[PDB]
Amino acid sequence: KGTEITHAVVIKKLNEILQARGKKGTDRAAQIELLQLLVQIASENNLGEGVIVKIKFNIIASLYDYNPNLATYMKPEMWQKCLDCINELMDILFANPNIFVGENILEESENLQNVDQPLRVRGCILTLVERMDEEFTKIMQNTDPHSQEYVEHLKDEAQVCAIIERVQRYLEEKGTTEEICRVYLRRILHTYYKFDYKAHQRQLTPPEGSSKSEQDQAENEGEDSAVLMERLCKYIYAKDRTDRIRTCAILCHIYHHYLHSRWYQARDLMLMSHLQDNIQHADPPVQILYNRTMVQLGICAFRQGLTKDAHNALLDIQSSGRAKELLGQGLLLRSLQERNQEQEKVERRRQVPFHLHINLELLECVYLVSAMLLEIPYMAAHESDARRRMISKQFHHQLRVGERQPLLGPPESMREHVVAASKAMKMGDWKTCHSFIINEKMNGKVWDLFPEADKVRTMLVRKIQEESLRTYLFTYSSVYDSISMETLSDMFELDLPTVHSIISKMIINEELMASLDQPTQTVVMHRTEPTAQQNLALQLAEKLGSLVENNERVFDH
Amino acid sequence: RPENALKRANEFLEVGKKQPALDVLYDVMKSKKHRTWQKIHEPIMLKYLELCVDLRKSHLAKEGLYQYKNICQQVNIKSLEDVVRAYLKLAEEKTEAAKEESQQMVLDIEDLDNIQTPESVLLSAVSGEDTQDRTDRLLLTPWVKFLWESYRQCLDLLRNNSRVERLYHDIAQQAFKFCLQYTRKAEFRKLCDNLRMHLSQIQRHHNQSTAINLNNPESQSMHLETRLVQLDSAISMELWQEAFKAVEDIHGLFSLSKKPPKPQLMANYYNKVSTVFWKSGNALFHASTLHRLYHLSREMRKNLTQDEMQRMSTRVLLATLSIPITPERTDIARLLDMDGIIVEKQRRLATLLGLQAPPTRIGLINDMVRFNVLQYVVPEVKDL
Repeated sequence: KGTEITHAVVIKKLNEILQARGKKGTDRAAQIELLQLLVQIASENNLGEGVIVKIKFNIIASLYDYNPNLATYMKPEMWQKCLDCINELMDILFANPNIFVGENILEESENLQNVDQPLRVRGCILTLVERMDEEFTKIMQNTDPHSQEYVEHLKDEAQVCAIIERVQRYLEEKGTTEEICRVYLRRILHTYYKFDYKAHQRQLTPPEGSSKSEQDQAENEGEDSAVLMERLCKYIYAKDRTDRIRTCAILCHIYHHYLHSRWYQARDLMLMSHLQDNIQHADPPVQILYNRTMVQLGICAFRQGLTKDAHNALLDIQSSGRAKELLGQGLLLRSLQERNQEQEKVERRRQVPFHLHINLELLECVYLVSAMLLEIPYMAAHESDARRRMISKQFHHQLRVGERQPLLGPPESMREHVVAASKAMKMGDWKTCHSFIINEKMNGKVWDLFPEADKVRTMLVRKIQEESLRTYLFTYSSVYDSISMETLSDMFELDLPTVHSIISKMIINEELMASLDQPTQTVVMHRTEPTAQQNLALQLAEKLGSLVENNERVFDH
Repeated sequence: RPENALKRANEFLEVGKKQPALDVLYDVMKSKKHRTWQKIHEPIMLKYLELCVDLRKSHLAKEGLYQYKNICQQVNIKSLEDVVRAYLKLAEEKTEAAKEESQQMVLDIEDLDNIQTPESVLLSAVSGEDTQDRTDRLLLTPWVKFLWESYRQCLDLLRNNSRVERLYHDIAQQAFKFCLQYTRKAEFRKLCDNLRMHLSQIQRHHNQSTAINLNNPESQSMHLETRLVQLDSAISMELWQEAFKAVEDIHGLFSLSKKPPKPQLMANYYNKVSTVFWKSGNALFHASTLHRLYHLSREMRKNLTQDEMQRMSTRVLLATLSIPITPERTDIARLLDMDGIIVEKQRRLATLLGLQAPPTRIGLINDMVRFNVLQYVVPEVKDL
């Protein structure tokens, strides 16, 4: 039922299976049965063992061949059988070290160097794992975002990553030099969506109490092996000219440096790299990587409390209405342009797995809170008669669609919270402003996401204390003759260095005519008035008469 | 002929999961089998088939579309009975959902976090939430039926009493369960599209008028559903936008048909819910609604007699203390982008409410003092 004779018949049937496979209607399931039975009947060391390896190599290829005959992406039962078969093939390869390769020590019957090229055969083994790498990505792209299946199939990623570690420990310098460009990318695939907690566990668990130990100091060093390789690979890529991979890798390194290292290194590397010219010419996947890293840079800037840097780092994204399409969540009518469906079938098969998502609704909150903190003091200073720098289409426009609602009282929605926070910030009660931002983001499951939650809350608390004091001084400088600085310290719940720092910068960089005494803790100003404000508004209006009068002359001539 | 009843007997006894798939194909075929007009045998024969079809749950829309035209042969009892089925069609789907909704949580308690914690942390970090398939797939199927019956009311037309009597109260009574469980966003759309259907029905006049009070159970349902959703949780703007358009129609209809005392009393009760919501969201709308509430309730006391002296005393003291409390405008960006557009909507919404322009702080105190309800105010509050 095989054929009950040695060696040469099995080699003929492997050729028969390869020849049959390239014919269109062929019984691929029966070929898989026959390949399994050809493994079962083998008995001789070197030859039968190497025939099992040469067959097992083709079992993975046949399983990849079989599934597109009737759906989908690879069936999960077939994929788990590939996962088992790849591990057993790796265990046989780890046991073997080049038995059956020949390498002119034994030739009857050996040879992976003939029919042909032993390094090519050794390199093809990674390209078999790559078909499991493909199908796993396809499953986690097309399974539902909120299914229990999605949670379950996330468990298999550790099993895939463990196989990549088995493969990286089976090279072999001559395979390493050429596969390194793809292996660097595979290392990036298992790194470029990593979260805080693992970096926090290794860097913050007391070293006196922690691991002391032989297994632990394989595995811990194992985890930061990826960032050890990353630092080597940057230098190794100065040999290579695959600049789509170089541009993609640098964007991932900026993501890695921002999230798991320190926010200076991400800014240093981005300001070194200059990839603007590259992203135009480096295709949609690299452009999607640029968007992934750009979101992460703004989130990390927000996690260090820098509102300008956070606002500027999301500017490209938040001046674009097309962010929903970038994550594959586009509809075929939602302005008037979004066609045709036939092209969109390619695009939805490239963008994007749910476990690789970023939340846009959170991104809008980060951008709007960052902008709100900057622009509410800016409008308050200007329209209390320092009016000289208005920017047409900034935070005022995003506020405007919720500002003009005469029916808007309690919020349920994310945008309604921002309008409520803006209403609180315009009034200026800082404890009320904290309460609306903090409570409703615990209630909405949005504080929970980062172990830096209290650090970010503390930074936002201090920015609200500083800019509430700033709006308080801008509004009440309309009546204040003089101000004591003890009352400002206690009432805004701040230290005297912070209060002296806030007031001095406000006087110094809007260039206010206010006499500050730091030794006697007292501000004297006398800037009043109701009529003076109308006079400044009229003088601005008259200045825009002279500016237009002289613009008409420069059109004329 | 009797051969329909023999098949309907056989299919029901034979069963096993392959055969109901064949029954679904056969029921779609049976749905036009015999061009007759309902008298004795056909209602008896059809209703037993319809009961099997509801149990099979065959295709959702098609059975409905056939029922949409089968009921038109004057079969009044069969329409009412199908509305009684309509609660059962959805109710045991909420119990079936509840069986899974409870079952999954028992397993969640029985399993062990400490061997699922990496995935739990990743599921939180990716924000996929506390989600499970079995309740979701069960939740979608009654919602299709729920919409199909509201669409059916807009196509039943004319008399539609079985739907007017039961189906609106049952839709509201079911809607509360759906809103509490999850589907508030679907409920928000359902209220908006039901209002479009209601206004469209009023605009038909196809053997229908205000003299049989057809508008009143539909408006009563829409008021009860919007009022509960507004209290429990929803976005502020849209519930008010649809509710104000419904109030404009009802104010028209009440003025045309003459002012009806019990629906105006219900409108007074709805206006008390409105005053509390307006104290949270807009003091000017509270002042006009509360003044309207005290005016309308004063007229109801004159028209209908109300001896609830203690409750009237607490309600007058609540009115006098609550009414003048209107702060000033702190919305600086709104002032720059022109407050007058917000004022335009506030004036038109106040005219729609029926009390002209929003009342100003001193005048609102002054005319409330001139009203003889000041005499009735409680001593401690009066001397306050």
